[PDB]
Amino acid sequence: MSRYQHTKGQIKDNAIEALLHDPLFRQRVEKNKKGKGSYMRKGKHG
Amino acid sequence: VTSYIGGEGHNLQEHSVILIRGGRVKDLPGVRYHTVRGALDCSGVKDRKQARSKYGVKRPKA
Amino acid sequence: INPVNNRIQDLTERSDVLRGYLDYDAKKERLEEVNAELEQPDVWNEPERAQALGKERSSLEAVVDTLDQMKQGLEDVSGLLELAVEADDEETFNEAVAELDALEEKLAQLEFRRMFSGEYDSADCYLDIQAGSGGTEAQDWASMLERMYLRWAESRGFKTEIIEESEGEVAGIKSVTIKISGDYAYGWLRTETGVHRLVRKSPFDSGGRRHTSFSSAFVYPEVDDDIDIEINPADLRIDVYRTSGAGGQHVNRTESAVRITHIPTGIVTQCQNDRSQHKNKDQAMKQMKAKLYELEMQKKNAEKQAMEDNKSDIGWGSQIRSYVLDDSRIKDLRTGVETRNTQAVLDGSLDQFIEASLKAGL
RNA sequence: GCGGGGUUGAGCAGCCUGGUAGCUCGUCGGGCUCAUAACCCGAAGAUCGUCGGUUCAAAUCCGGCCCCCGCAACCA
RNA sequence: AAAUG
RNA sequence: UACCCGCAGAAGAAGCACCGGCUAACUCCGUGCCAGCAGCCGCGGUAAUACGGAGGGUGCAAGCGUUAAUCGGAAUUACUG
Ligand SMILES: [Mg+2]
Ligand SMILES: [Mg+2]
Ligand SMILES: [Mg+2]
Ligand SMILES: [Mg+2]
Ligand SMILES: [Mg+2]
Ligand SMILES: [Mg+2]
Ligand SMILES: [Mg+2]
Ligand SMILES: [Mg+2]
Ligand SMILES: [Mg+2]
Ligand SMILES: [Mg+2]
Repeated sequence: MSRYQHTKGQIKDNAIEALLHDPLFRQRVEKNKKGKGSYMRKGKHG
Repeated sequence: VTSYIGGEGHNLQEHSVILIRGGRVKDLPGVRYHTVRGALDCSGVKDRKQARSKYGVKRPKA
Repeated sequence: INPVNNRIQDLTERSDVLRGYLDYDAKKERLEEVNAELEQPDVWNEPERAQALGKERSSLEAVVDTLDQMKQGLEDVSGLLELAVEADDEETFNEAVAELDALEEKLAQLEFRRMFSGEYDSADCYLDIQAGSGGTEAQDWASMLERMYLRWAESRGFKTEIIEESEGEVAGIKSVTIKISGDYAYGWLRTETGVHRLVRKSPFDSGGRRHTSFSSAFVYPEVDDDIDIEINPADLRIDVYRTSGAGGQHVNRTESAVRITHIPTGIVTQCQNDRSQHKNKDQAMKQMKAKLYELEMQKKNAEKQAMEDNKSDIGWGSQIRSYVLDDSRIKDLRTGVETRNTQAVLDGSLDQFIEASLKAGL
């Protein structure tokens, strides 16, 4: 178990909130397999 | 410097003498070096059966 | 007797659950060793140790004993259930029922103790919900969470109150603070503090991609705002002396300036604004008072900061639940309970998660 | 010590010789838009700091108390 | 006339 | 000592890396943007030949991989060019 090194510096008011506005809890959006962000130049096995 | 630690799980902590080898991790901003698993305080990976030499793991004798 | 039977069936399960959470065998072992130690006469020579040991033991004993009772009472009830059914003796049946009730109550008491051990666990709380980094989707998620919480509270019996709410410009809410009044409201909700992770196909995305948005809940108890007690004359040291420069014979002679000092803290306040010594003192006194308040606030801040830092050290572990609505599975990450009725959960069926969490002590 | 103030959530009016709660923003409900902003329509919202007094009647007049803002707090 | 995603 | 002769008995003697493309070698299970991998490009968000294990295979072999270092490929300082 290693410590996550957050980008908030010195947390003052609330830790969880701070974390939430951090890269660790950034939004993740998946790449489309079909649809908009869907075009693949080369396959996984291409 | 800052050094990556490959393999699943490690025993490292502060004041833990280790060997670094060079090799950058692409996704990490600023990491240019790997630790050597199985040199000095750094342990070999637990329960690895393939590429063991890369993770400092001895041949499981049977 | 069908309901009674059902209850009986439940109670054993409940007991088992309690045991699991407690780690009962370990506790028993501890009690044993401690008991042995107590029995040894050399322990009571060291007084501090002995009392501590005694304190440790008793609770353990209570925990074990109660558990034991639970095992037995149920069995007894079962035995008497047969009598109630086939032999058709009424009084006996009644007695059995009474026993069960008593036993149940006892069980509840132990479980209550386990759950609501903290100091502020009885008090009312402020649920604070804050949306994550996503944008609209995150806001929506936050809103949903808030709704769920509200549903839960109402179900429980608690009085909800939307203190503050920042709305999302498109949809959902950016942030919201909710006062949740009722007995053991904080103790019931404190576990929900943490980051909540939604996974679903975004309706606000034009691509319609799967999004993984986060949002924080943060439950804190309504602490009573303790009054700022005035300092004592004994704690202060008061110099009086001549002022800098000024103009005249009178000024040269008189000691209008006033330097008040705290003996505990080593803070000082001077004043020589006024001609009147008394006025200066009053001003100086006021200043001193202000300073003390500021010091108290600083102290409060510092302590809080430490706590915050500690919390941060958990990092990715602040993520307590995972609401996957694509594959339709809710999972609590710390306890490990799962449910496929996601919608139901959303609507406000958190008891299953919450109770477990409470039992765990996490 | 001498003045000025506290009025919908914000900033301002009225108090000017007691009895009429107005302006701009904001809030809420509709619309327009793929949606949001802007824009359009329609609503709501005030024990007038507090406590007493004078009155038929008080935001308004008088006093007390709490808070703010100026000023003045000197000749050695 | 017409800002943004 | 090299070297030669005799003795016994398969006897005392095989690992290391790799298998998405570049690049020779593919499947099942576990995990589910995590854990991890990675030279580049990238893989992993529940059917992963890319992670980890297994079976099968490929390449080297008393070595085999990794790191460092130099030239090469780089006609990418071009005298040849
Ligand atoms: Mg104003
Ligand atoms: Mg008038
Ligand atoms: Mg009136
Ligand atoms: Mg609009
Ligand atoms: Mg490869
Ligand atoms: Mg090939
Ligand atoms: Mg590999
Ligand atoms: Mg698979
Ligand atoms: Mg592999
Ligand atoms: Mg060259």
